[PDB]
Amino acid sequence: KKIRAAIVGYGNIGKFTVEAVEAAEDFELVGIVRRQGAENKPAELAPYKVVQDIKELEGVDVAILATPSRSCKEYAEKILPLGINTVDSFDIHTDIVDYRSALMPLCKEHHAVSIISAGWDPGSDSVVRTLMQSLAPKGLSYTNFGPGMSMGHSVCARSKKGVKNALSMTIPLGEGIHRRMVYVELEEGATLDEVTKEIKADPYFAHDETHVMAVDSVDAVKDMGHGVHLVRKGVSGKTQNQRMEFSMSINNPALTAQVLVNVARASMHQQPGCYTMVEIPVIDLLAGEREDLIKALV
Amino acid sequence: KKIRAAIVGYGNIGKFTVEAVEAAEDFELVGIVRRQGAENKPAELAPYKVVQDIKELEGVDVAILATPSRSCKEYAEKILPLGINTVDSFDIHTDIVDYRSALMPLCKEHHAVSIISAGWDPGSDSVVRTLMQSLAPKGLSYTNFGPGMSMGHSVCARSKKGVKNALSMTIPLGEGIHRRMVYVELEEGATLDEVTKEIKADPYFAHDETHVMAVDSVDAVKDMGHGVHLVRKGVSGKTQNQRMEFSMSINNPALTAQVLVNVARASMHQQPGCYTMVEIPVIDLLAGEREDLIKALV
Repeated sequence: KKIRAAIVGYGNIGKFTVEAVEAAEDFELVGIVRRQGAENKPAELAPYKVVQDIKELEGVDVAILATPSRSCKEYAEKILPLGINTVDSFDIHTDIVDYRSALMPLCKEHHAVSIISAGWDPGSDSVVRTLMQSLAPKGLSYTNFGPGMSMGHSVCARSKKGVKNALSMTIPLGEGIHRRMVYVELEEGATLDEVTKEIKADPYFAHDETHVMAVDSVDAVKDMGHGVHLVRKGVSGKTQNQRMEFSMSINNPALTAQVLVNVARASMHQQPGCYTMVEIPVIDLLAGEREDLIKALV
Repeated sequence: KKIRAAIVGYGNIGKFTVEAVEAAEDFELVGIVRRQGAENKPAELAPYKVVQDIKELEGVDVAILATPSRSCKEYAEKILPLGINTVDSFDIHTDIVDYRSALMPLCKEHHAVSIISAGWDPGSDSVVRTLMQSLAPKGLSYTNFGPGMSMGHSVCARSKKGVKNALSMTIPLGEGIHRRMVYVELEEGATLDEVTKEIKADPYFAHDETHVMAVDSVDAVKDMGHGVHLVRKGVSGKTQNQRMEFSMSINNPALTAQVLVNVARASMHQQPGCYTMVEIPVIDLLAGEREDLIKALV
């Protein structure tokens, strides 16, 4: 009956994934997999087994990979041979086709399911974007992110000479165009002008309107709040000017965690293989009998 | 290669379905099925065979039912035994579970696919609504329709003593609450007060803020423009106040036709059985190979 889930990683996504699994009545949290295992166990993991390797856990249906994107394929290729399903929020848009092709034969060989790139973008937004395209298959779509923190752009800014700490905000200016507001703590003896020239030189910033401000504390300006505005204007049949929009004001990691739990659930109801979320019936994302959910939602 | 589609019915949906099939490069319009056949063939149906029964058409992969909702099950139960797939926009929310259970065994017996209730509501909106629920499975969803014409409420108003012609507008007041603006041509010797009391007495109007106005012409106030605002406010895991919204300003019949063509396409890629759109991967709604579509949209 209840789905037996393991969480691999305890970054922000991992913490919010525990909360998402705890809140889902149709789930059992078997344990959390950390490199450091049970050592210095956080207070909120008291009730759960914490281990160094997933083999130390018993009867795992699905592994939720709360790991960095660069680590997703490695952990998947290692957990699939155990006859265990994997879900991840792998967020490098350019690598998604290759990541899917790689896992596909491995997934089939081991009669197991991998659902990749299942955050809100990629993931949830990917579904809405695909539906919107279908409603008017001629015309233009735009994905407008924020205001919110960009982990990618934040890490990139942190890595530059003179930067002790950095937060990069993504701001939507519409039609897929973004403004970047970078807030930096300066390392002793570095100037704002130097750090600014170094940040704006990087491809991640050089093609976007970028503002770099110095601050006493980066932590004092952090907020996990984020958003999207998906816009489509186009043609149904030959009927012009069909307009549709989708928007979110959400907690970024909290939502990603909830979608990961949803695809963990969905993975139990697919034929073996690797899937993106646009290949998953949305009803499989929810708990309950198909008929009760169709009455409620269709 | 190209999908061979028949259109059953040539009301407004039927006209817009021809345009949607014409615009889809991966489709071939075999013919249109009218009660009256080819008899008074409209100018825009010149290039196409028009017949009284679908048996007169050859090599039909899928029948698009542009029929009234009360006629959908009848036409489906008659076209499935021919080994032909059916798609429809059956829009009676209360009957959808029973309509699905009825076709399921018939669909399986004849190795064929039925996709039911595939307009924008039910249908397209049903998908978004289901995704939004998944993003925050605790909290409240609302479906807010219009401004636009209600076929149901318009027919209901037309049927009342004193009403020569009627148009009922649906207006969204938020949180699933609607205002109804009914415009009537009065029959000889009937008063606004009489017609008003008769309209507001009907369950379709008695629980909604309703305004009835007299007009010289109902046709002079008609517009096929319609819309929706889907709202969800709820919890991801234990993280409160997750907000998301989906909106459309669309041509009503034009959109329904395009979704019907999309599920006609989707029906070619499912195991035999009856499906609502929340049971269909959104990628099957679009033309092209999965990899090209995943690169573009995920």
